[PDB]
Amino acid sequence: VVMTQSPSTLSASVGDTITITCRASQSIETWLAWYQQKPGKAPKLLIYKASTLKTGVPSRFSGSGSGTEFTLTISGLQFDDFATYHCQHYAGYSATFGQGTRVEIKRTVAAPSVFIFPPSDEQLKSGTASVVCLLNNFYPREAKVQWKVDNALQSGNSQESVTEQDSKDSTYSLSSTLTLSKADYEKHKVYACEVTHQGLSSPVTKSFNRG
Amino acid sequence: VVMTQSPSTLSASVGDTITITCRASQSIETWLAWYQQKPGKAPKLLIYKASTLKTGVPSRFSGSGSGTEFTLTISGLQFDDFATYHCQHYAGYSATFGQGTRVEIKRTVAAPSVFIFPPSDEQLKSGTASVVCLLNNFYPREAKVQWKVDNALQSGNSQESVTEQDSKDSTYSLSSTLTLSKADYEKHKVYACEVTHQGLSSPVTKSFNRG
Amino acid sequence: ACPPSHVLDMRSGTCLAA
Amino acid sequence: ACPPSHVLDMRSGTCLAAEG
Amino acid sequence: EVQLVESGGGLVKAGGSLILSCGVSNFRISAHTMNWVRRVPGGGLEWVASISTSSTYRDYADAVKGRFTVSRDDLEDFVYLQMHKMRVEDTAIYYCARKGSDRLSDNDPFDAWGPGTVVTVSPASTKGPSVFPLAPSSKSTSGGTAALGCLVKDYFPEPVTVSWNSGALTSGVHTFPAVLQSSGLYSLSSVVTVPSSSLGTQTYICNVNHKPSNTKVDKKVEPK
Amino acid sequence: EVQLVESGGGLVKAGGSLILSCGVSNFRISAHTMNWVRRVPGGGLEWVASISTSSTYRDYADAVKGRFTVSRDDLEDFVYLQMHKMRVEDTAIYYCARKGSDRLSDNDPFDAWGPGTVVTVSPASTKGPSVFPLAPSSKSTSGGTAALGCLVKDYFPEPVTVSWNSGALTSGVHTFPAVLQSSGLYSLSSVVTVPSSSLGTQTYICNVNHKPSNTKVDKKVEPK
Repeated sequence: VVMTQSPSTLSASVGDTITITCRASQSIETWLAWYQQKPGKAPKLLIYKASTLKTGVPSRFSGSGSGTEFTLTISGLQFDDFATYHCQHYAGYSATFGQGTRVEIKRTVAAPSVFIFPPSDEQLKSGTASVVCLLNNFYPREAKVQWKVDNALQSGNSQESVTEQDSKDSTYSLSSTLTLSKADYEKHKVYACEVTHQGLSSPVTKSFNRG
Repeated sequence: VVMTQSPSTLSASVGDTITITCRASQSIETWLAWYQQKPGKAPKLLIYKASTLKTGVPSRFSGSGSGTEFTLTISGLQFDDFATYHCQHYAGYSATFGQGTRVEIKRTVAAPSVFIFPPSDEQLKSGTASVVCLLNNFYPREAKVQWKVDNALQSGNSQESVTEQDSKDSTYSLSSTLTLSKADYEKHKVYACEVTHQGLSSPVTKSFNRG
Repeated sequence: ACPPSHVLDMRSGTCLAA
Repeated sequence: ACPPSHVLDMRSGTCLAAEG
Repeated sequence: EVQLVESGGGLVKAGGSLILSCGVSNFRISAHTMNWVRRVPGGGLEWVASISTSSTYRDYADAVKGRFTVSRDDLEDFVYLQMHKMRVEDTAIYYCARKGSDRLSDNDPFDAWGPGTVVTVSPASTKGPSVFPLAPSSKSTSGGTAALGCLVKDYFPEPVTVSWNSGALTSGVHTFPAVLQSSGLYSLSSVVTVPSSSLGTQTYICNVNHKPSNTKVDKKVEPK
Repeated sequence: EVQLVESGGGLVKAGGSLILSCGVSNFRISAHTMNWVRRVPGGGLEWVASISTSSTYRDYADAVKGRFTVSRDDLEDFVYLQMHKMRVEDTAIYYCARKGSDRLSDNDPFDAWGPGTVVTVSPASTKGPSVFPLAPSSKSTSGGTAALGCLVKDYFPEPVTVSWNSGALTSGVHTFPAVLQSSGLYSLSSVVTVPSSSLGTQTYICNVNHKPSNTKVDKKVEPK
């Protein structure tokens, strides 16, 4: 049994009435549960048996459905309600989950502002090279950072971090860190950062040369 | 219940008949086992209930005693029999061991040859300084190495390794590595290695300056 | 999933000895 | 150590139930 | 024949946790008291913990009492050892061993041991960070908006507080979630966007505070 | 009220093992089927494994079947998760959760969850070593005996094979036991003593072989 949650991302405003649908690959009766989850926290149980509200959970949440189609409804979104929502089928000793639905605050599309930073001479002197690419104030969240060293595309030598929606302008920011050893950094001239995003009609490259 | 094994190091020759003793703090009846352990392996059971030789174990092993004093006897040492031996008291659901006896091939006292190596330019350029002190072909095993930088004694930034007795001359060799960051290595002129051993009447020091 | 010699009864959601 | 209301019987080598 | 095999060892920082399991070959554990033993660098052995048959009683060494937990799984023949708030002297080779012999009796020695798993506890329970500046470009996108910041590398554990100009600058500042490096240490970046014109007059200092290591660092950031 | 707490998480290299454990507060597990669930960096949840009351049945997800093992300790209220032959895709936050609710029934959801423990698996299961020479001091203990060698740094895992002059030079050589550095990588050195007079003609090379990473390095060792 495979749960198909829909959509992956829902953009809404404060006070809106929104609905998420979970699709089952086969009949499930009413053995469905809905969970809420905030970044870096444990999933909270909201609704079970398709439509039973767990006590303590605010009554603006409700679920309904049977068989293959199920629907979760939040009647009047509050700031507290922006999180991820997970559907789940449970039976016997197993459980299965949907992709999850991230609910975010709606605003206009915003292109990233790309900045590239060369590693400091102090860090280079100690033997390590950290090249930082910043993607500033963009929306929506889905963005791609690609590292190119002398036009050769990089794999598995970088890590990235993403902020939560900005409390002021509801934008996201990304930070990517290409890490290389001093010697391997000396081997190449041009260090580039390639960014793909929805608000960019075509990708944006930013680069510098070693000195 | 506290167990006291003796001696810590037993120095002997092939064919010898040697004895290890183990003294319990209080009466222990005959509840005692002896174990053999070769470096990097599991302890093997030899003798239990003071004097019961485990099946498979060679008959040249034998134990005795009762109450507070127990003795292990090896009648006609083989090359295979050079290892560490442990006494154990077992009662109830717990157990308690002795300090251990290491059995080694006896030869004449031999003072170490001491060598100090500077870190290579290649490693220095990468950001790490490794200073190696070598103690070559010495007996017995106990030999204390002390790193000194500008006459300040070092602690907790070095690691050492020791070989097993040599097949030809039955000697030990020791290698100690002082690890420092490039930046810390530049801060000091004189890097010293001070060696204390039974062979040397006076502590021997080898040193070098950065270039 | 269920143990061997058991099947899942969707209506009740429990394993059943078949 | 032994479980509660048991002592170490050295002769036996086991934790025995005891009262006192 | 009768075999045991431990897994779970590695490197642990002091105060940290680590769990060991121990599976077996060619016998059932349910008949035996199971034991954890450790060989320290000094050379000797130390009895660590034990469970009786069907978990009736668990016994611990004084030095580990309160910190370690021993559990057993009779149905699938496994033994566990939870190690919490780890001390440097916990560094040792850990063996699981069974209480038994050729002719089983009321009181038996340890007739079978696993090969052992290495456990090393690092003295450094905490490590302060290095703060490298992310210098802004003095020539990029005209007299508009420029971005600068601080890269905070190689600290343990979480978290770090980053403020700008002693907390006076809040507008347009982004402190990024920490990232765990393959080295086992954390690294975050903090950035701020400011007008390009303010570069040639206003100085920018980021205040990094890492409570765990008691490390406070200020970093002046200026164009190259 | 009802609480769970996980521990055991950390960094593992591919192929390695990690054991997780889950303790509870204010309820008894013997009344519940216990579950392991993980959150992938993608965002969504995967059900990992379950263990039925009094261990009657253990169930695993297809992705972890054959590599993971779930255990329970009803007397001390612990659940364990053994993870073996670990892959990169096993990188996730790990939660234990109980099957239950306000009114316990035949088919309950997961009403209580631990906060999660981070588990991350690095792609590199193997790392080749770096070889630095230990150059002999050309002006020290006269024209008698000199010592030289190789330093083998930062390799994972063990072992490493060292031989001198393609195995021709065997007399006087000592290869030292490897040492585990706090970086998690191993390091050993291999030395040899030779006549001082041979230094100005006889060249010395060490043959460093590391089978795990398929690395073979030769190193010329000569006086500065």
